[PDB]
Amino acid sequence: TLNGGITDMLTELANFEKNVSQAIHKYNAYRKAASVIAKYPHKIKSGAEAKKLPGVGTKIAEKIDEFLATGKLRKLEKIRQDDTSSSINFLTRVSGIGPSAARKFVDEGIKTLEDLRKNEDKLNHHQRIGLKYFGDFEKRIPREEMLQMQDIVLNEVKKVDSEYIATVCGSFRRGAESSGDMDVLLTHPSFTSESTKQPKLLHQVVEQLQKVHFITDTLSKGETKFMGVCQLPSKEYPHRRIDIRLIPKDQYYCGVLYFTGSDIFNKNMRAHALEKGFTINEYTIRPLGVTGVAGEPLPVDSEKDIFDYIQWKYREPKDRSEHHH
DNA sequence: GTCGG
DNA sequence: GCTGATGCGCC
DNA sequence: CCGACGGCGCATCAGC
Ligand SMILES: *CC[C@H](OP(*)(=O)O)[C@H](O)COP(=O)(O)O
Ligand SMILES: [Mn+2]
Ligand SMILES: [Mn+2]
Ligand SMILES: [Mn+2]
Ligand SMILES: [Mn+2]
Ligand SMILES: [Mn+2]
Ligand SMILES: [Mn+2]
Ligand SMILES: [Mn+2]
Ligand SMILES: [Mn+2]
Ligand SMILES: [Mn+2]
Ligand SMILES: [Mn+2]
Ligand SMILES: [Mn+2]
Repeated sequence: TLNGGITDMLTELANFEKNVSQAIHKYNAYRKAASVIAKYPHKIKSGAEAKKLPGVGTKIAEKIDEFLATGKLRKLEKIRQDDTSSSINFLTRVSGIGPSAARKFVDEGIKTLEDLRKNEDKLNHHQRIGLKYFGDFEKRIPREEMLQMQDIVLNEVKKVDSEYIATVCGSFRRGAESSGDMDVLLTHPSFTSESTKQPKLLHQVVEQLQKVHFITDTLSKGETKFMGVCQLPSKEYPHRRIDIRLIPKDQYYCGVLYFTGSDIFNKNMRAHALEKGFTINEYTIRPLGVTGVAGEPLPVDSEKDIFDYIQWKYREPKDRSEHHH
């Protein structure tokens, strides 16, 4: 792991800023720094060298220098000693508990998994499912299991209506040998950007997946997005997070670009669009006017067309992952 | 925390 | 009810 | 207090 110490240091600062400081822009600055340094194909020797990379300024340069000399960072040492900061950071790793709820719980004397399990009545439904499956959701999914999960979802969606098309996106579509969860992009002809012909399009698929006891629990559910829990039939497999996103059929290419990721790739791509005078979301690419307001959607017949508009060399899903050297 | 302006 | 903001999450 | 930083779904509350 080339520059592993520096990238792990910056990831740890990132998590502190998001979870304790609630500084989401400092979080994203530390992650940018970590991603660019992790992609750099040379061992960094000084802070002055790293400063040449985009997202590495004076401050990050000065703690690369410190880390390289001492193999540690006083700031991070002091943060780890802070049992309050440690407990907040930990509680946010539970789904439904974010920086705000985590701080409220720690200030009311909930510092550990045991304390959390005793105070189950303080938790809403989401937080309760997040706690119940905390251990399971920490495990990654082997690709062999993702293929099992893909077979079940495709088959049940087909049985509801053959006109449905389900695409497993996220790290799976980027060709990862393990994934954190299963992300399913769903389309149907009856749902487009300008018309809803059929109601309950996402609900019908979730109900079928619940009927065959694949989906076991619901975190959140609306008209276009489902967030819940699934499990493979035993031959017990761990419980897995599943996201299902229903996208307008005429906006599939913008939808699949978003849901394929990575999260850092999307952020960088959408940031470059703004430089070139475009705004990208999961539905459309729109030009920004003189005002800075979004005009009419531009025509998209492929993922590559979106790249072409912002003058980016097309990257295959495999090349949209984060990498190390 | 970086960086454009 | 709608709009806006906060807090949770997705890539 | 230079101020933007990717963009948005779902859940809930505040103000109208
Ligand atoms: C990394 C050091 C900090 O950079 P940022 O603009 O989050 C500060 O320069 C020092 O942190 P403080 O000593 O806690 O103010
Ligand atoms: Mn490796
Ligand atoms: Mn590289
Ligand atoms: Mn620089
Ligand atoms: Mn959490
Ligand atoms: Mn207490
Ligand atoms: Mn209680
Ligand atoms: Mn995923
Ligand atoms: Mn997911
Ligand atoms: Mn650029
Ligand atoms: Mn993710
Ligand atoms: Mn500022």
